[PDB]
Amino acid sequence: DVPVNLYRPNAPFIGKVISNEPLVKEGGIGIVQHIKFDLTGGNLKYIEGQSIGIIPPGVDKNGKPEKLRLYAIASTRHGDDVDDKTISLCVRQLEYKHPESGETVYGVCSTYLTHIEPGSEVKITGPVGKEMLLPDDPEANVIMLATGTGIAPMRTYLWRMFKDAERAANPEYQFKGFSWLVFGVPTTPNILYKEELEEIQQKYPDNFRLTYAISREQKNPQGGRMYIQDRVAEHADELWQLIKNEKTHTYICGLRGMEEGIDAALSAAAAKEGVTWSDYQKDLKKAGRWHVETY
Ligand SMILES: Cc1cc2nc3c(=O)[nH]c(=O)nc-3n(C[C@H](O)[C@H](O)[C@H](O)COP(=O)(O)OP(=O)(O)OC[C@H]3O[C@@H](n4cnc5c(N)ncnc54)[C@H](O)[C@@H]3O)c2cc1C
Repeated sequence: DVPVNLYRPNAPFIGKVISNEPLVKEGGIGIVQHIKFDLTGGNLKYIEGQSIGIIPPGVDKNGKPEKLRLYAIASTRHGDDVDDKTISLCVRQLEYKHPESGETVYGVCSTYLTHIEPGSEVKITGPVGKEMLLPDDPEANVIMLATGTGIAPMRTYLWRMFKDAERAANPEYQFKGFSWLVFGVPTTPNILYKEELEEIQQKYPDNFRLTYAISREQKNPQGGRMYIQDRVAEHADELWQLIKNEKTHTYICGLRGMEEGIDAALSAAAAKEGVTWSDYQKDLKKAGRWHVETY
């Protein structure tokens, strides 16, 4: 029974910030924060792959109240402390330029979130989303293709699969399939949750594969900067082979633009066996096994 819209924007849950910690290490590009919120005093429950809304304070340029922005939940259903009391987000401060009006422009909700102080009250809505749900089958294979904050739902899956405290809390979900995260960020300091992702791979080398595309540190075979599409091309046959399994699910998450390259790579692999990827993919989407969340 998937929880949905336990809180709506006309009457959101007022949560309290517990912590706000930086995920981008020194020498990284930009600001991405792990923000944990207290859910006690309300009934907001959620599952892995879902999102919540945050309503920032203030009015827009037209004097109208700011509307919610959606953020993929970055914590498992139990929260980071496995106490069912919290929810966490993985929020990048949006910044861009020109041509324009002024200089650097800062996104309203993301700046609010990335600078929020512990103790602050936050308007939270949701949860929402049924497109990024993890299968209950402990034998499923799970391919995770993420860039930047697209890591968020992947963390919910991986923590539930691989954290000691999660395994203890979830007797009915003892993961024994194969998971493969291909994660594209510009620098090593930008590898969000690097230490924990690497701890998982070290502990579960037969159940979790971790592949990085680090654009400022790595070049693809054509001499271009390395992106997630390049790693998918590099492993296209293996990925296609995994995708052919009736129990394999694929998840794609992050800023828009990565899908075309991923499709081209898998299209070339499937074509070798006389399969039209775009058609096979349509069928996968219909079966709930091809999960995309780009923004
Ligand atoms: C399902 C879903 C899940 C999401 N999950 C996350 C997440 O986990 N983490 C996260 O950080 N974000 C996530 N987002 C994006 C998030 O919802 C916000 O859109 C983002 O944080 C920016 O909102 P803001 O209020 O800071 O910017 P706003 O003040 O709302 O400004 C956004 C506007 O800025 C302009 N703009 C944006 N980018 C550029 C650009 N590069 N160049 C020129 N103009 C630009 C556009 O006009 C855009 O409408 C998710 C979005 C969706 C839909």
